[PDB]
Amino acid sequence: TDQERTLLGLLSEGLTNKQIADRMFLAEKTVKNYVSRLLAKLGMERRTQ
Amino acid sequence: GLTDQERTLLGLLSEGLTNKQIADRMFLAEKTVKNYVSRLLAKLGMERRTQ
Repeated sequence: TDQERTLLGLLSEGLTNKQIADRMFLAEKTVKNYVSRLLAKLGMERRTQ
Repeated sequence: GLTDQERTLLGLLSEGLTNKQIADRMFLAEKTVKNYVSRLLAKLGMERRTQ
């Protein structure tokens, strides 16, 4: 998902949630929720063929 | 930010490759990959607290 890929790019640069919120004009709590969902997704892999 | 090797691994995760597929591409044991992925996700899960 490109919005998650965008977020992942900023995380990889080492930006804090506040810096990301500033860049995206989002509340910091929104960024925290998005980061939490993204990391959960990265922590899973396909089980099936 | 992340190092080059970490960035490469993050790329493969972003593509949706399994740990086994990543291990095969990197000539590593699957368990080694699992540990690298765990360390990487832990790092992404933290942020600087200071100036």
